[PDB]
Amino acid sequence: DPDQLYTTLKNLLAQIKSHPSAWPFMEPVKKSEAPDYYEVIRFPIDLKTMTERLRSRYYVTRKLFVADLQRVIANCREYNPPDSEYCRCASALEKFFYFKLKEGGLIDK
Ligand SMILES: CN1C[C@H](Nc2cnn(C)c(=O)c2Br)C[C@H](c2ccccc2)C1
Repeated sequence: DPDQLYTTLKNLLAQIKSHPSAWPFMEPVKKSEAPDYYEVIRFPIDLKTMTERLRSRYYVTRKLFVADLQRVIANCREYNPPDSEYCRCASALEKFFYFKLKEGGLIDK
């Protein structure tokens, strides 16, 4: 059901982008912030790119969406110190989006 999938993902992403811990991940990492980021992290992803992918019908499966979302967090944990503000935000956002994924029946409760 592509129409159910699209609206469900749109509604989920709107909530994720509204969370206070989403701020580090709203737009792509800039080279000024981390000059080697795009050599280290080979599949960079952020919530603006995910919005763009959603709206162009890239997410033809739930799993494609969940893979990008989980990679926002995984990239952050690979690049940044494990005890850092970005990693704290990643963990907070992760906790929230798993609650929402469960609420939406998009993973097992
Ligand atoms: C585009 N850029 C991404 C930053 N997030 C970053 C930066 N560098 N690295 C290495 C990261 O992992 C993340 Br997440 C957060 C920043 C910002 C966002 C809001 C307010 C102040 C700063 C806006």
